[PDB]
Amino acid sequence: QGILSLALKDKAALYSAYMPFVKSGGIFVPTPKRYMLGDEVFLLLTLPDSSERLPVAGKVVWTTPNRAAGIGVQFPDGPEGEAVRNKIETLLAG
Repeated sequence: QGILSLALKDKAALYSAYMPFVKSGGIFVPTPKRYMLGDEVFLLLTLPDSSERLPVAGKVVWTTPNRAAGIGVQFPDGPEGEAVRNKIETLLAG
């Protein structure tokens, strides 16, 4: 249930969150909620320095019972997933 929010203040935050090694792209999301592997998560994602919030229809791929409690969210395959992927990558390009 519910929206899971992620707002990333800067490129360092992005860089640490981003899980490039995930097929389709993925992201680490802090949360103390309790999720199970293969759940569907609705992610609203804010990118450093954007004025837009990016809805992501993600899947739980990893749980983490510094470094905070949360979840590894895999990007959906397809256009919508690629779009996200590309905005990140483009931000981190360099």
